[PDB]
Amino acid sequence: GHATHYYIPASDKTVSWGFFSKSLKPVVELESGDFATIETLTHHSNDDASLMVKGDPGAESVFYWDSKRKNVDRRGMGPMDHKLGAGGGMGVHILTGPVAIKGAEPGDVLEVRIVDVALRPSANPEFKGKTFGSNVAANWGFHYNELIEEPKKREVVTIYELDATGERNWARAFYNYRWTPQKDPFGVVHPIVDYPGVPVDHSTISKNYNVLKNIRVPVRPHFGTMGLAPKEADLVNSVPPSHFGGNIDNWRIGKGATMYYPVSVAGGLFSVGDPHASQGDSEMCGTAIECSLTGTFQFILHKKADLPGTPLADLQYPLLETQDEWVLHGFSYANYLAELGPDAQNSIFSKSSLDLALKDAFRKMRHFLMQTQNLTEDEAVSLMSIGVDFGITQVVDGNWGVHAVVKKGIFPGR
Amino acid sequence: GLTSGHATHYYIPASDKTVSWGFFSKSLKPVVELESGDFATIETLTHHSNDDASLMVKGDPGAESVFYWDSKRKNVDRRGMGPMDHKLGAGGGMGVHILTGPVAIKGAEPGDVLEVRIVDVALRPSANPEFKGKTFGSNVAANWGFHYNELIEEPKKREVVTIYELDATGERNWARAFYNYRWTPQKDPFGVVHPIVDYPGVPVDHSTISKNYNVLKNIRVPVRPHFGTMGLAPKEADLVNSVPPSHFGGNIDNWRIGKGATMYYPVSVAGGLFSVGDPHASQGDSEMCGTAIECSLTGTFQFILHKKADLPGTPLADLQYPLLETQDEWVLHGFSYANYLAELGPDAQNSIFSKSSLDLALKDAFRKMRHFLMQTQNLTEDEAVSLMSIGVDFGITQVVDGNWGVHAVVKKGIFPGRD
Ligand SMILES: [Cl-]
Ligand SMILES: [Mg+2]
Ligand SMILES: [Mg+2]
Ligand SMILES: [Mg+2]
Ligand SMILES: [Mg+2]
Repeated sequence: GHATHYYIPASDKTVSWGFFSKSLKPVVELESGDFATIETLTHHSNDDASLMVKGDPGAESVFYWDSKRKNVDRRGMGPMDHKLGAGGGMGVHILTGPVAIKGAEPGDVLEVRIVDVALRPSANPEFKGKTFGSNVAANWGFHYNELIEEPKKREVVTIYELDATGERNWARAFYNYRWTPQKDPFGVVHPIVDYPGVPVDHSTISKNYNVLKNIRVPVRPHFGTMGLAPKEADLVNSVPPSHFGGNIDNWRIGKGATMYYPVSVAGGLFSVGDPHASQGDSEMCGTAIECSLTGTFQFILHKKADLPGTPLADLQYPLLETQDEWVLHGFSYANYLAELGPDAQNSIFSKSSLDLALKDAFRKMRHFLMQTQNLTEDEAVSLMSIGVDFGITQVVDGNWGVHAVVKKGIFPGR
Repeated sequence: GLTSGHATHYYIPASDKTVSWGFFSKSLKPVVELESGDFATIETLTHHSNDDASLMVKGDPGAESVFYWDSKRKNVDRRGMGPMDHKLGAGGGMGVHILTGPVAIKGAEPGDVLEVRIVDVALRPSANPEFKGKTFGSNVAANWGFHYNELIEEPKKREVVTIYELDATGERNWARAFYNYRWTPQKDPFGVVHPIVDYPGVPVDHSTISKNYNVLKNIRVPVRPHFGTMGLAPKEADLVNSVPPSHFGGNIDNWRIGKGATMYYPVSVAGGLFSVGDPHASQGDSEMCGTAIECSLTGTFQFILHKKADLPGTPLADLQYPLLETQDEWVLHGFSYANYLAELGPDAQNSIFSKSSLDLALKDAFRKMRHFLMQTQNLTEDEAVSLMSIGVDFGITQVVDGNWGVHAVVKKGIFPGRD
């Protein structure tokens, strides 16, 4: 007959901007086995509204901001009266959701199969068949303290053109510009990119169109931010990833990937956003090609009682599976909210470390190998030195990330 | 000319006459001097061969020459850059790798770049007649490994030797664990007891250890043969510990530095003074436990000299670090300190082991990729910064050699190339 398949469009009614929250009312509640097509929006759409907002009803509904109203006021987990704007930009990602999963209990694991991904086409009739994205070299980027050309303190927006049909499998830089102070419709001036979704006045910037000429950047569409609401606080900054998932910024989290997240609160409360058209391992400059995407997902609940003796045994972190690999996500702190105590959401940005992240990845790969692949500690330690590759996920989200990749094909299986 | 004739191709066998153990040195006399365009086939030996002498030394004349140690003498006494009278043994184990060389390159001057084409690699076959067609390697989970302070099973402080079996013919393209054992204190022929693996090449007495066979059962580990340590003697000091990689190359431990790879190193001493060793059968990105599958290899190489004056407008422009080229990629090597000898001063060879940082290694990789993009691919700083965020992948090379390593990988095919 009929499988259950929800459609969640991106609008001011279906997203939260810059935070996860266990207390948010779900947009929908589905059952294990059900599907959802979920539209997501890049929070960088107002870097060029003509290309990424205007004419797009969903984007317009989220980004609307004039002197007389702002459709989505809170952006981040901070005070409503924050001087930069409600939420303080303490968290910047537009998160479609939450999605509740019937019967999901703390200690369960949720499987999310990413079965398809499509670029959100531009509504601009001049660019039919194209989608645009934005890469911002930002004040929170790992490069920022290292620039050598004057002015050494600068932020730079680079707009990329993508083929929304997927016929062309590479991105083309369209133009770049240095960020100049932008006064928002409520009168707050932003001399750096300190608050998300501010409409840029294109009469106040100077565009350079000849950029990255004839360089063909491979497309790797993925969702930067995807996960389940954590228990430790009612409002959680969307920027740092953790045990619950979130803003992992692993380019591999896209079509054909299956993610597994530990459930920390009843109903699970899944959200997805921060769509990217492509990204490198490190996300050096602070962002990817930030670009709107629609995904189709299947949700499968795994009960705690059924985890032992499977790859999900005692799973406490975000685990990625493809047809041929497992990819494990280490962070500077495995659960930064718990491990850094009450002040975690402030202190994490002062405590970032790749060395800690690799230690964490070591622990997780040891666990995976010991608890799911029948290896002793000594076996796991040897194998991971010779047959696991560890890479840098991102160094720009406060809780930094290292991933560990192992091929399925080497193992005899259970 | 158009007349046929012989090219110059040296053969350097591994022996006590052709290796130095645990150090680079600009003062070492070259074993061979060759010219740009010339070849050498160079045998290398793993410094872990005495983890099982029956498999990796006995009956192998070259290995026997290097590893010989009786109550009265060692054929290769210095192992490391340290004092000849160090308590552990000559050299102090301050550096552990058996390095075949040095090879001098005629006309190489400080400021030049040496290209080294790795054109072929062969496993060094075991001489053990019971294992014809096989080569053995050793992976040691060691005291200097990133895991060592993190172990959860008792005894929590332990080192573990895992011996692997390889097909020397290359027909089978994967490695099989043979056995493992915990390191127990080993008394060397001079009577010095080594409770941890603190000095290289100690003959393990197999009556003092307990072997576990059939470990990692039915796991097929891919083979990725490479040279862990390869590079040029640096100018900054006279004896230099082989463990930390740097500007001159050395102990990079990038699994990609094998057959079909071309390396480029900045020359800092006249003659270049190239050596190669620390052969590996396979390794993962991080070299987590302290070592790879440490396994003897023979390579064939071509040496091509690039004069300082000819570097501009090429990928080698102002090259100051080890650069790897394959058919489809460039791979740049960042380290906690780009030139740790120059940057850390007189105590460098000690302090590097306390100053290790992946954060710093990534900052260095950032600088190096910025330089490559700006100086070789005609990109502005803003263009480079954007591109490396979206189209360069940064990985962890190793975290066990003091000067820790991050590599940046970019695909050649994305670029329009120089017009
Ligand atoms: Cl002829
Ligand atoms: Mg992100
Ligand atoms: Mg993003
Ligand atoms: Mg090495
Ligand atoms: Mg080695």
